[PDB]
Amino acid sequence: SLTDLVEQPAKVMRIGTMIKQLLEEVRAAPLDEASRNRLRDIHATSIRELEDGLAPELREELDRLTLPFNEDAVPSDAELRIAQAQLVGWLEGLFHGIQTALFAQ
Amino acid sequence: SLTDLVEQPAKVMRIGTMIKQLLEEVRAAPLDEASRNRLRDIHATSIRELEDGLAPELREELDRLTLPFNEDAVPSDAELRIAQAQLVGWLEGLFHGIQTALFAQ
Amino acid sequence: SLTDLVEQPAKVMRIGTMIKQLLEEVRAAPLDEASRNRLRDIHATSIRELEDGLAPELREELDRLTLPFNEDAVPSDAELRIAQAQLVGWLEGLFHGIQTALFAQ
Amino acid sequence: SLTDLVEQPAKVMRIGTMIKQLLEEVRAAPLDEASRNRLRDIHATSIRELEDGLAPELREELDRLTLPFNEDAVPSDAELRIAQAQLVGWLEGLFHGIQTALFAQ
Amino acid sequence: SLTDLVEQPAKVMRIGTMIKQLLEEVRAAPLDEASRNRLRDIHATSIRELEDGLAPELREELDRLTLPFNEDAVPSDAELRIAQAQLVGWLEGLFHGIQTALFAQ
Amino acid sequence: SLTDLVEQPAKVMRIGTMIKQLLEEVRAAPLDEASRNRLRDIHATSIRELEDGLAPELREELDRLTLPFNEDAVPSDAELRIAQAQLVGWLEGLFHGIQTALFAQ
Amino acid sequence: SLTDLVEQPAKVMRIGTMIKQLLEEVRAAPLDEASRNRLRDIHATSIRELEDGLAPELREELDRLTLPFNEDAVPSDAELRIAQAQLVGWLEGLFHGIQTALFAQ
Amino acid sequence: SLTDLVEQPAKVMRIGTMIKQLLEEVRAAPLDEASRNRLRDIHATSIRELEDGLAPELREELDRLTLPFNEDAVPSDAELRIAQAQLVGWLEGLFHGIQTALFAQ
Amino acid sequence: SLTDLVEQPAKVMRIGTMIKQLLEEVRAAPLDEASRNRLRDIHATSIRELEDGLAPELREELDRLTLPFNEDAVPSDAELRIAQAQLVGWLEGLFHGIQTALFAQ
Amino acid sequence: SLTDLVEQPAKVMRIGTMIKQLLEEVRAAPLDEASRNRLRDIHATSIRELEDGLAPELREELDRLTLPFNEDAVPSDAELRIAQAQLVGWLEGLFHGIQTALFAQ
Amino acid sequence: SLTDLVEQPAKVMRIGTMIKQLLEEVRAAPLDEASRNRLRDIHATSIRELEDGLAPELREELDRLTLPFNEDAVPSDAELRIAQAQLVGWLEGLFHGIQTALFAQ
Amino acid sequence: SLTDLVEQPAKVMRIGTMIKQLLEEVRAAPLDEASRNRLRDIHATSIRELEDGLAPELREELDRLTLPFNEDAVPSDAELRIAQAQLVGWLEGLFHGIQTALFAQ
Repeated sequence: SLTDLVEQPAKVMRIGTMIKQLLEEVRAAPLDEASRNRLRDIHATSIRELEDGLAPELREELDRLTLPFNEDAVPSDAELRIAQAQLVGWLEGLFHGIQTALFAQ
Repeated sequence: SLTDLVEQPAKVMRIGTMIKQLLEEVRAAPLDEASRNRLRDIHATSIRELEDGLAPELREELDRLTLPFNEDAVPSDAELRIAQAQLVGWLEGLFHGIQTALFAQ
Repeated sequence: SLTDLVEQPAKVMRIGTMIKQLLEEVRAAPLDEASRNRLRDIHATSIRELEDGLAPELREELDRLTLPFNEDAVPSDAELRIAQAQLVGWLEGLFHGIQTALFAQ
Repeated sequence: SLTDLVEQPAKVMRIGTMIKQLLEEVRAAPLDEASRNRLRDIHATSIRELEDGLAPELREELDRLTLPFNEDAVPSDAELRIAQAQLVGWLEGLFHGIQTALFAQ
Repeated sequence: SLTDLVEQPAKVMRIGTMIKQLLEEVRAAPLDEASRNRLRDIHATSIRELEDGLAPELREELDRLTLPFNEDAVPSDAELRIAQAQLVGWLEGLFHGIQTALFAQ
Repeated sequence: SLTDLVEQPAKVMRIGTMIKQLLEEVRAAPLDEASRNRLRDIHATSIRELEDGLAPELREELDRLTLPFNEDAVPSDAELRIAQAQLVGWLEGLFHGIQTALFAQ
Repeated sequence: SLTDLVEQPAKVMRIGTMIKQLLEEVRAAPLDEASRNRLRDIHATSIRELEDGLAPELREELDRLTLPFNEDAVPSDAELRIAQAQLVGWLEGLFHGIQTALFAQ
Repeated sequence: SLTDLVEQPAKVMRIGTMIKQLLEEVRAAPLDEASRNRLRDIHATSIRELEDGLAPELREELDRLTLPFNEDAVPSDAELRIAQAQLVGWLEGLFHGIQTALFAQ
Repeated sequence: SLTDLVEQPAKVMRIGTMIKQLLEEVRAAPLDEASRNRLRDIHATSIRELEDGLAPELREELDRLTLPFNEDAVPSDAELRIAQAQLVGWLEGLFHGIQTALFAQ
Repeated sequence: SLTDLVEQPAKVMRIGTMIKQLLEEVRAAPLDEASRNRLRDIHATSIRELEDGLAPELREELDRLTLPFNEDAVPSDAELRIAQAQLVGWLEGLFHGIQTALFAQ
Repeated sequence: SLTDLVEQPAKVMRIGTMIKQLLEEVRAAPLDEASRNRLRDIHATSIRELEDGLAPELREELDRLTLPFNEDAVPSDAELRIAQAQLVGWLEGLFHGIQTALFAQ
Repeated sequence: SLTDLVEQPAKVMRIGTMIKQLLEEVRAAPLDEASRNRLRDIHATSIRELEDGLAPELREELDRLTLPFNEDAVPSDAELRIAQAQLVGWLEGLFHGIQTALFAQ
């Protein structure tokens, strides 16, 4: 069912909270080259961790939605904001959807 | 009936939340070329995912309402805002309408 | 009666929500040529969809009230604001009127 | 009686809401030539629609109060604001008066 | 008595609401020549309509209080504000006085 | 007694409301020559109407307190503000005093 | 006793309210020569009216406290503010004192 | 006792209210020479009136605390503020102290 | 005990209120030479009055804490603020301490 | 289970509070070279302490997510903000996840 | 026990309140040479008074924490702020700690 | 257990309150050389006092976390802010952790 989609919810929740805090921090003040490089590395590793904790259906959905960054160029602040906002929105919708079914029962 | 139109509501809800978060992010600060290119790709893939989760009637309605972006040019920030606002409004109306019938019962 | 005028309320409600969100987006920030062209296309298609969901009496009333845009020129932001405000006001009044009768019963 | 004056209240209410929304939109931001031309056309058609929905007594009262625009010149923003404010005030008073009698019963 | 002074209260109430809305509109933003000419015409016709709905005692009182505008000159914004404020205040006092007696009973 | 001093309270109340609204209007924005001339004429006529509605004791008191304007010169905005403030204060005190006795009973 | 000091309270209350309104008006905006001349005349006449309504003890107290203006010079705004503030404070204290005794009973 | 110290409380209360109102007026806006001269005269007469209404113990205490102004020079605004603040504070403390004993009983 | 330390509380309370009001007045606006001279004289006399109303233990404590001003120089505004703040704080603590014991009983 | 993952919760909670306070301090005002060097040393030692208090599964997860700083260069303020925000978000998610299970029981 | 540490609480409380008021006054506005000299003298005498009212354990603790000022130089405003803040914090913690034990009983 | 870690809680609480007050004071306004030297001395002595009041486990943990300042250079304001923020956060976490266990019982 809908609840069976999320394999382990705690890992997904903590990765989502980490990504949301990073997005808030980036929106707070502008970054520089090294900060954005670290941010891209975090984005890649966090997406991998999130995929490890999801069902294959949602793994494929998230793979279709998200596009990995180009490793040869340093992303700008706006690109990182777009990627993090997309991922935060997707997770916020996922948890809202599963909790809708949970509250329905 | 009205509720039978939405095939799987959870996917639609999470795609809508993702699109709303992206719209808020874009309204927050201006973007650049690569950010808008990523935004156009997200818009196309998200519309496809949304259509995969709707009835053929609503699929055709949304196809009539929404126009795909031109792949040969980078859309400006205003065009992306218009498209995302149109889609967010359409989904907000769709869920309001279906929940009106649900509350009616 | 008054309730029988609205053939299918869900479609009208969601088109109204889409148009209202687009009006808010246009009021938020100024647009450019392509954004206004897309906005005019959305306006035409949305009026057609709204007419498809109304009784012939209200179809004729809305036809008398609304004037289609000139396809040979790009409307300014103010003209689009005027048209969207007129349509949003008309729909807001329509639903208020029908719900007055519904609450009366 | 007072209630028998308003032939069909729903049409009057929705035309009033449309006119009020247009007035708010015009007060929000300044208009240009084409916007004001569209606004004058809306004003004429809306007054005709409103008169079609009123008793002959109120039709004559509204005819005495309102003066049609000159078709040979483009009205300024202030003239349109004055006309719309006058019509909105007249309708607000009309509904307040009829609802006073309704609440009296 | 005091209540018998107001012949038909609904017409007086709606004319008062129209005049109050026009006063608020004029205080909102400055006007130009044509707007003030329309405003003078509205003022004259509205005073006539108000007098048609009052007792001869109040007709004479209002005639003593109010002075018709000069038809040969365009009144300034301040003169129109003074006239509309005087009339709005007089009507606000009239209704307050009659409702004092009504609440007394 | 104190209540018998006010011959007809409704006329006094409505003249007081008119004068208070005019004072608020004058405080809102500055006036010009014609506006102040109209204001002086209103002041004279309003004082006469107020005196017609008061007992001879209060007529003489108000005559001692108030000084008629010079008909040969246009009063400045400050003089009109002073006169209107004096009259508004006197009426506010009069009604407070009579209502004190009324509440005492 | 304390209550027997105030001969007629209504006249004192209304003169106090008039003086307080005049003080508020003067504090609102600066005055000119004629306004201050009218203000001095009002001050003299109002003090005489207030004295006519007080016991001889309080008449003498108020005479000691208040100093009449020089009739040969136009008082400045600050002098009039000082005089009006002194009189308003004295009356505010007088009524507070008498109402203390009234509430004591 | 403590209550027997205040011979007549009403006079002290009204003189204190007058002095407080004058202090607020002086803090509101700056004064000129004649205003400060009037203020010094008020200060002297008010201190005498206050002393006439106090016990000999409090008379001597207030005499020790307060120093009369020099009659040969016009005090500055700051000196008058200091004197009025000192007297207002002393009276505020006096009444607080006596009402402490009154509430104790 | 703690309560027996304060010989007469009313005098201490009113001197404290006077000093607090003077401190607030000095913080409000800057002073000049004569104002500060008067302030120093008030400070000396107020300290003497406060000492006359305290037990010998608290007299010696306050003597150790407070240092009299130099009579040969005019203190600056900051020095007077420091001295008044020290005295206000000491009195605020004294009354808090005694009321702690009073509430304990 | 989920609760058994956190070996000792008190140490993790206090290290998280320390890191959060440091992040708030860094966001408050900009730092200099020595402050950032101290901050990097604190970051390394705090990560080691946090790892000492976590299960091997969470140790490996946090190792994958976090990247140690380069010891040969002084990180900029933005890099330190990014690292601290990532760690604060991860801990906030971890505790939210474990408390979800605790509240579930 | 913890309560036996504070020999006499009233003296400590009033010295703490005096020091807190002085700190607030110093933070309010900048000081000059003589004000800071007086402030240093107050600081020394107040520390001695506080030590006279504490147990030998807390006397030694406070002696270790606080460092007396150099008598040969005038401390700056920042040094005095640091010293007063340290002492206020120490006293605030002391009373919080003792009241924790008191509330525990 | 967790509560047995804190040897004497009152001393730790008061040292923490002192350090927090000093941190707030430093954040309030910038310091100079002597203030920062005094601040470094306070920091060293306060850390020693805190260590004297903790268990050997927490002593070693705090020793690992905190690095003593260099005695040969005057720390900048930012370094002192970082150190004080780290210590305040560590203590806030420590007390939160111990009170979690206390509330658990």
